Amino acid sequence: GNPLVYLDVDANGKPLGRVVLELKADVVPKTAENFRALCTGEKGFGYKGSTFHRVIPSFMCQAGDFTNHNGTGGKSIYGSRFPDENFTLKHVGPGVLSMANAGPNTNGSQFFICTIKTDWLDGKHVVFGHVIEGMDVVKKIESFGSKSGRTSKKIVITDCGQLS
Ligand SMILES: CSCC[C@H](NC(=O)NCc1ccc(N)cc1)C(=O)N1CCC[C@@H]1c1ccccc1SC
Repeated sequence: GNPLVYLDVDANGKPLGRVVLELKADVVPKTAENFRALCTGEKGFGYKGSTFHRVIPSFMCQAGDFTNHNGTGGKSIYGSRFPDENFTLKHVGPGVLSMANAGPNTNGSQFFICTIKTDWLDGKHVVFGHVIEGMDVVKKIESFGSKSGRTSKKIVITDCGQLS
């Protein structure tokens, strides 16, 4: 079946809880595998210890820049960047998990969790999963964002891994 992975999140050192994500390996196997392996840290690098660096209320929460911590960095398990696999899944509503990018075919490790339907991103960002449990945690993260994307607390992925 499709992998289940988790992110445990703190804000200013206080635990917020766990977000559990289903990765749609049935539809986007290459994109799902990249995220799965970055969660386990099995290639020697990954998301553990990195931050949600850009959070915009009523839009999305963005994370995954584990090299530069500012939205310029990250890398995939395949190389620095990899192509857009497909655009089959859509940004249907809150809880969608999608790849951040710097234009066509520039996927690395940065990702976002939507807090609304972001249909204008369909065909531009590769959707590859959804939140199974922990939308309450995502809403807490959202509450620490701002229009500029700057967070009012330091939001850290303290642990992550694979459940099944
Ligand atoms: C129009 S701004 C460029 C798109 C933007 N990119 C980045 O935040 N960071 C650049 C980046 C660099 C390397 C990699 N691998 C991934 C992303 C991005 O992926 N996203 C995901 C949702 C939040 C943000 C975004 C998308 C569309 C419109 C606005 C925004 S944020 C104001």
